[PDB]
Amino acid sequence: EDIDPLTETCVRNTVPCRKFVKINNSTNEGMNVKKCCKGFCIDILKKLSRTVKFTYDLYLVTNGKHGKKVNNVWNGMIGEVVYQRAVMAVGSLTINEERSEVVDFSVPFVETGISVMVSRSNVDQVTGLSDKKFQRPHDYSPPFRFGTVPNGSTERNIRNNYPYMHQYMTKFNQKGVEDALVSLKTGKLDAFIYDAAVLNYKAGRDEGCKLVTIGSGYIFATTGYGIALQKGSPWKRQIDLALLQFVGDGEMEELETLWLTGICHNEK
Amino acid sequence: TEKPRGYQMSTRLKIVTIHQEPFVYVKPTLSDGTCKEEFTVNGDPVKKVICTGPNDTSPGSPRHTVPQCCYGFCIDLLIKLARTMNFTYEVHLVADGKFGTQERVNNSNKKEWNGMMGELLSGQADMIVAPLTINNERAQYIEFSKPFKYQGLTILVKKEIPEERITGINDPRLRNPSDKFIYATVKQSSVDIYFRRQVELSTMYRHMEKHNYESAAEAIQAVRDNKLHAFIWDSAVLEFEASQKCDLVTTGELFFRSGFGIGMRKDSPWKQNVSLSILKSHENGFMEDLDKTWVRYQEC
Amino acid sequence: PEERITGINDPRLRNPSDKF
Repeated sequence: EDIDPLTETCVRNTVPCRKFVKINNSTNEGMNVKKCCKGFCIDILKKLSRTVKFTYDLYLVTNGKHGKKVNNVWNGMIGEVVYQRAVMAVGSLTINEERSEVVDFSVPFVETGISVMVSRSNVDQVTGLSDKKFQRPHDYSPPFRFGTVPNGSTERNIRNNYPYMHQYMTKFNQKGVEDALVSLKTGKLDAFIYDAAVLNYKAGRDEGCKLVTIGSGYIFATTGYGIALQKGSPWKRQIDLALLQFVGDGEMEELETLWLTGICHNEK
Repeated sequence: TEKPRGYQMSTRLKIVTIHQEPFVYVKPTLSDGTCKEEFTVNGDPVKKVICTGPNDTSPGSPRHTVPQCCYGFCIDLLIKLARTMNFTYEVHLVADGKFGTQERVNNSNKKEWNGMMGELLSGQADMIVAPLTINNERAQYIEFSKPFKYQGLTILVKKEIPEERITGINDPRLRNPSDKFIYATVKQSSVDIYFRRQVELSTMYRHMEKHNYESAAEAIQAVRDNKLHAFIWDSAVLEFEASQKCDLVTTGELFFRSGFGIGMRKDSPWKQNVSLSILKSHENGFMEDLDKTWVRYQEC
Repeated sequence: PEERITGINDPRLRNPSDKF
């Protein structure tokens, strides 16, 4: 968000996060604007910082989004931590073996995984991951649309598992998460594969709940989120035990109920 | 001439575990002493290991460490882990049976990790593989690996033949103390830690405190005999037991949702390799298949 | 079919919507 004109420091319900903004495109004018932002992970960060008494001057990532081993050099938050440029990478980060091999992780707190986003235009629709249809879809009806994005997490797993589905899915590539949803609503897209948690959140507060995920709470590649940490950093045990205590005492559940709640979802 | 080293790693791990109905089956060996009659529904070898546990489950007896026959989900996972690494397993069952909590030694005041944890704090230790839970107190003493299956609690109440069963623990009928049916915790472990964690549960502790049993089967048979209709345990075991015995239906929400884990001792070399292996097997999808071919079909 | 809204305690009244 941006600082409101009235008492222009920030709203009393969030934390200032500095960021890098480039004026226009050609001009590399790096006016490091001061703005304040909220969400989910920041709440856990505040709670953790209260119980571990450490200060922080956090900044957004500049080049690229998420992380990828592009030409043996990583961009995004992974590139920062792998270069010892910024301890902690709090955000929606998926646990992966290559990621774990490169940079240490902590234990998860919120579970998620691969989910299938196919709904009824007007008995489960597909209910199959290694199904008959999406294993050789060329010679079965007109080909279905795939929701996928370059430099992600699900696409790499699908490619290394069976590239043929990835080979066809390279035909359809989206730019933004809302772009794929808009195309699906407009009819240009039919199926979307992405992280389970974000798809669940989007479908929960959908306007009218016209779209329902393919499976009734079924996941394929169950793997929770986490926070990246510098290899050998003297923070692992403290933060790990702290958030284990947090999940034990039910603060995470309360925060999920307050935040991770849909519009209709179960209200049917 | 070469200087030796204090490193051999001994490649001779000896794992402990716990009997579990859907996870680690136990049964006495055949009259021949060698297990036989191995066949799956789909058609495949049934791998079973010769585990050595005391057959005298009752406290106080001529403890007979007879060679029993055992298998199950954790055994398959252990076999796969032994295959991906290179060692030999000498698995033997638990001597005591309790899941292991923190308890002061009797006739004293010092605190020791009784039950399962004692072995890991003793010579046996090694690479315990079992439906262990992840808790703050447990994680303080020893170290864990990444979970392989997430399961909440999902309290089970015996299904009736008009249904006003409690929806959520905070239900005023359940939250406030009652006297019709009494809550059961079974052996006071892996749940007692959370119950002592929250004082709100300590408000209603008395019912669960003075009526919890000492074994999983005892609580199951008490529920089946209508001694009580209240049972709080791991989600996976409850779901499988409700499925196989398609007479009772588990109704509950997902509260205290934490996955299982693989136990370990202090600082041992296998930790990083085994964590990488389990994560890779999870990414490979092999976990999904071995879950499929073992526990996805039970009666209904 | 329509339900009585339980004030702000109603989650629907908790989350504003364009039609509300």
